[PDB]
Amino acid sequence: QVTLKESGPGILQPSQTLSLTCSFSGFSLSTYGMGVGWIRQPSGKGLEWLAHIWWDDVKRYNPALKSRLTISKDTSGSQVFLKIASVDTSDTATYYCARMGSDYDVWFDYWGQGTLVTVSAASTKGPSVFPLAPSSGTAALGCLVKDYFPEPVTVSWNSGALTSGVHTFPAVLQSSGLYSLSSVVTVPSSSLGTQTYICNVNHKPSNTKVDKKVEP
Amino acid sequence: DVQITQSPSYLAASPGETITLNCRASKSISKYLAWYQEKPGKTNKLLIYSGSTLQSGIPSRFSGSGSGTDFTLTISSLEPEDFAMYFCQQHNEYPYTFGGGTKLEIKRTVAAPSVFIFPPSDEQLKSGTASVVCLLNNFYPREAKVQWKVDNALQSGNSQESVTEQDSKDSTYSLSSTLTLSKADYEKHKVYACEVTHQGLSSPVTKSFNRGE
Repeated sequence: QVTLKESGPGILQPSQTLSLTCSFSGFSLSTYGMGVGWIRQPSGKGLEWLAHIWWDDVKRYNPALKSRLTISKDTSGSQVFLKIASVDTSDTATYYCARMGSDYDVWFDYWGQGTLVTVSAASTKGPSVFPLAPSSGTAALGCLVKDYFPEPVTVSWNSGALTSGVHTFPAVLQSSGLYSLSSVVTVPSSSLGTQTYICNVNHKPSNTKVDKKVEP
Repeated sequence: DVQITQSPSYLAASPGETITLNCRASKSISKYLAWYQEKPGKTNKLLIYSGSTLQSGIPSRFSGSGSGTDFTLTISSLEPEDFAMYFCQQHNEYPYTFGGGTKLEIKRTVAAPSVFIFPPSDEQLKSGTASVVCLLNNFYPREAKVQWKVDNALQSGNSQESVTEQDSKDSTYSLSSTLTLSKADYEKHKVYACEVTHQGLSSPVTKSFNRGE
């Protein structure tokens, strides 16, 4: 059915142009009444509408941001793009695209999960993945994902085949200015001699993809 | 433009019960206010548009009401799954504005954490740092304290905590504490302990290990 997905740079220098893409399934912007909008959420602050575009190529912009925004779509209407010019640190936020559920009302029936953009002069650092080894019915194990920049990191267990009992914790900003997180799963102790547990770590700004086997 | 405020910003409520959230507009927005649900790892979900029309697929125990300047969302058979941030948006007047949100906590029975301590891996030691991790798994309520002791010395200023959002199935929290030492100080000390005080415990629980075991 209906899906949207945002893509962007993950990180960029102040005063550069932010270029964002929204790809979608289950609908087309060449269908009468369709729309896609861009919304953002700076860390800890509220959501903010930025722009939207309709099937007939009519656009609206946040007037406080208008001079900097450019929204567009392609001819077939299977993608929507956004450019924010001359970025500063107040453009650091999670960016969402969302479909408008009506031909004229500006409400968003489906959302992408958002992509994080960090405006920083700092350079990208890839994480190191360290085993959290089970010590001894039920045992805890996991992965420590240490010293990366910027956010985010994604962690899955056994390529997504293990989801029950998983806690992937909010990342913490260490005094070094690099983030560190833990992902943790509880499993039965008997499955330790039978089952292998692998944590899958992605860090897209460093192009880092690690699979880390975790053994007793 | 139109300022949207949500009150209260935070709410706690039991499964089975009915609560009502409030969304207020600074000017009149006629009837054009939508309500969304936000859960971790999940895409945002529209519940109500135009003040009170119930979006397809959304269970009838969600309803909305109100017009002009003030609006409400009422959720009737509260489930542990209803934990979320609930925010509203006016879709009447450009520029389109969002409320700050109301965080809904689900109440449940007290439950003590299972506690696990983790030594630094050997791989990590090779680079002059030692991370020691203490896990507090599946507890309720949120309030808990984690003390780090190295050879029975209270640590200060060298640990960091992180907590998960309420679990959608069982309503519990999980917490992670990381002690950071350099290799030098780590291989100087023997006993590493994490001490946990929680309401679901009759007295503080200490989990520990001995370096090089």
